[PDB]
Amino acid sequence: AKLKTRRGAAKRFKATANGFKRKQAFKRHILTKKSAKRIRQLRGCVMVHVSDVASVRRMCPYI
Amino acid sequence: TLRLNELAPAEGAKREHRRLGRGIGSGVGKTGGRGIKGQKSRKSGGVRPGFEGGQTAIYRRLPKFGFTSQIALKTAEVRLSELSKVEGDIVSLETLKAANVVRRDQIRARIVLSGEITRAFTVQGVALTKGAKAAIEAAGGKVE
Amino acid sequence: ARVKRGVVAHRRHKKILARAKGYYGARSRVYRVAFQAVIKAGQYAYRDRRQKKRQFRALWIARINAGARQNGLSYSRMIDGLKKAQVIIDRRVLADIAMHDAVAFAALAEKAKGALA
Amino acid sequence: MNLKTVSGSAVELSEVAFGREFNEALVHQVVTAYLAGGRQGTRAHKSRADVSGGGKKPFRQKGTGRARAGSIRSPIWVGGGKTFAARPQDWSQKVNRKMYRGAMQCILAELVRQDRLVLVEEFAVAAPKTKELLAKLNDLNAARALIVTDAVDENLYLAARNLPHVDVVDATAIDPVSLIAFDKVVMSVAAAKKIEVELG
RNA sequence: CCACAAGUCGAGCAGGUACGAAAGUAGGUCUUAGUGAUCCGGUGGUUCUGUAUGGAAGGGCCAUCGCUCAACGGAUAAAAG
RNA sequence: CUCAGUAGCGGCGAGCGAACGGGGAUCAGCCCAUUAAGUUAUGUGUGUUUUAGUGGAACGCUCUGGGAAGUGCGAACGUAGAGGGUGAUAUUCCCGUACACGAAAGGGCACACAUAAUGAUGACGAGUAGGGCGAGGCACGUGAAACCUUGUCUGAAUAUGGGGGGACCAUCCUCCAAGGCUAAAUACUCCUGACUGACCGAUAGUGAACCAGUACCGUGAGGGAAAGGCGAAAAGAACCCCUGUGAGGGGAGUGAAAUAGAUCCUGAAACCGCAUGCAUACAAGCAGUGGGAGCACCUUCGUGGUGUGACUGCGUACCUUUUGUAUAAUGGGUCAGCGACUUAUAUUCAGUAGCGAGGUUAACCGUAUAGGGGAGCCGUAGAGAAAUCGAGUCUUAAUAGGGCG
Repeated sequence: AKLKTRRGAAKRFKATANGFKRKQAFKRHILTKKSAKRIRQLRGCVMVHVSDVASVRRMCPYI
Repeated sequence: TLRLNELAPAEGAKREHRRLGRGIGSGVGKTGGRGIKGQKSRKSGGVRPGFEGGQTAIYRRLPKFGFTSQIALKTAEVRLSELSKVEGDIVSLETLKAANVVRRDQIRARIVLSGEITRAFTVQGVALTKGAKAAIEAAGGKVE
Repeated sequence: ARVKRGVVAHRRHKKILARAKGYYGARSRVYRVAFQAVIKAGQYAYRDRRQKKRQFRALWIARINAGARQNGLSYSRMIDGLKKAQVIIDRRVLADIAMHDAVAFAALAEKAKGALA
Repeated sequence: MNLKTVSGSAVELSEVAFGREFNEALVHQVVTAYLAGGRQGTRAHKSRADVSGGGKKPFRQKGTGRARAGSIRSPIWVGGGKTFAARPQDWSQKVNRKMYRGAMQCILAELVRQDRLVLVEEFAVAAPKTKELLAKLNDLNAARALIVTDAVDENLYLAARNLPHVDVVDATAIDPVSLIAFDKVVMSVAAAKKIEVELG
């Protein structure tokens, strides 16, 4: 049959020109104690690590 | 030459398939490359992809973000060079669809400066970038 | 495309048994026991092809020693004397001469002791 | 190119259809594809679940001293099911249209080079009698050969039906295996022109 | 510094400040412990989206709130002999 | 067949999974009591097809052979050289094959027409639509849940009207529920006729090639085997001898062949006899291996060949599992036969071939591996959650700085 996508991963990963982008953790609820530098630097998107690129490729074949 | 018993494939076209468990000399005898014992040695022994031994998975320890846009599915992007496939001087959504550069179910199209054009065109109801418009004018076309 | 194994399997077993002939009991009659016997025979042959050179060198040295002590020298002293005299005849030829010709071996011993002194 | 017909006249043919270089790998792939498409692929075997009986456990798991068994139709046992039972198969391969046409062009060019293709101004039979066709083919020195015509006359078809090593075909029905199998190809000028227009 | 997820130090630029006559100092406290991922839901903004159209509902984005999930990389929301 | 594993659903886990739009196959509408299309049964006529069948061409000599269809030399038929048989391999020996021809009687199908019934207790749709409560179905788990069915309690308006367009309001668009009938494209094979197979060939293939769902087991439901082969033709051994008028043999005879003699083609291995040559009853162990005297036979007598092996150095089987096995750790009484990485689909990388900024069709039509079919897919542009812009784009008050290109 056709390969099926892992929708949970598809909702966390998007494709770039040469790789995959992702959001960062530790920014949801507990924030008062965290410093301003951490608050600002954890914002935005980052790139998926090469070691973990293979699993993302397996879980998201068509993206 | 030109006989049924004188026809051969190209070098490197065909490779013998690998057969496991057919003697010591083959090099894949007995265990057949699976190793010794364990889950992976058993039949259907692979674990599910994305399973890391119990630790929270990569796709589950990261946050969800974004939402899907409906109009983006029907929006179409067209390279400048593809206008050569168009038959005639009038470039429109219908003409692009006829030339098969835009799928039938799309509702609007955009033209971007990607290639080169050596013809004169008149664009009707299609969005143009600054560079694409400049290229069309240079080639001798018009808009609207 | 069904394939029968009988002819090829029989040929292989027959060849092994033929190589096994001359052994005792089940070793020359039963394929399972016979196959083990052939392999061990090959391994022994591989080891003995090396052991043979040592055994024959020891035999030559013993015969040379007997001849030398008949002529009044020890084997080591005769070998040293011959080396000093620059004689390059090997131990196999020296042993053959010692066994088959006493006069020539006596002449060789004379030369060796002359070189020694 | 100018090709001489048997009588002596000259016929002009396209270089593309009859002048292409010989590509052995391409021709081999196309011919193998045709041979594979020739298969029927009808058969089957019974697996351990298709053999009669075998529902129950033969004997208890422990205490008997035998080897543990679950069913008498296990593939290890005599009379059991086949480990990997076959099912009917389709052996057709997809051959690219351009590769097919290129292979036909190569075959025609190589036949022309080897001089096994003879062009005739016309080729027809008055009556559906085998002996007349045999005499004609002997006169042409093409006793064992494949005849290619623009259209197949019923009389010629009947006359050639019973001749071994001789078959007759229309220009639109040539196939690469038949082009190679026969010793010679006797082709009329009209069939040559039609095949040239088809460019393969 | 680190298998990953994470963690740590930081010259320097723009804006608005406080203290100095001024050069200038200040992006929490001499430093190394005082902690909790993801899902779900609440609150303040939002030039984003809004299933025919205009709105609205709902969704997204920025900030932030609810776990002794202490078996502290946290099987299920809920489990003894 | 695509759209698409997309949009969505989901202890947002594991998993489940659409529609719109496009391309094909087929193509058809007709009625509610002045009663339609269509269907069914009976009877008549015009075409067509079946249930037995008939004719059907053309080879001689020579050699091997038990036997000719096989060798060598030449000849004939072919709208026929498909297939089977005949003492070994046959287009011309037989049955047949292409072709032509054939039905007293009965049966099937297509159409036309004459009657029966049927459609049809049905004349514009009220316990109806809608709502509260509990459930079920829709890709969708009550979730912002739109839409369909209802167990229970209720309950309208009725063309100046009503349903839907995914909570809901207004506008706009579209349609007319609470009454019905209707062929083709679609699904399958207990059976019938023909044809086919890079399907099996007696441990295979149906459990069953043979008197098999039998023998046999069980109270019963039920379970369930093994077992093919003389020879071309029985020409299947008249008669004699031993023996119990037995069995079993020996001679004679048949046959191309009788260790082809009737559990009868070939007749392997394990296992068990007889005969010949060498060794062997003072010497301790995985039985061999490297050396090596003597003996018997054959000898081109040789520095040879075939059997045997007194005496001697070295030397504790195989597999599995283990840090490590002669291990007193596991498995194997022996032989013959069978016995375990496959197949379909999707995807990724490599090799190879075609074409090339382009490449390629799917279903489907098609006396069909051809030809047609461009819907669709991949590539040719990224950034951003998104609007949007675009060789740039996001962040920001910032043309600064920075991320991805």
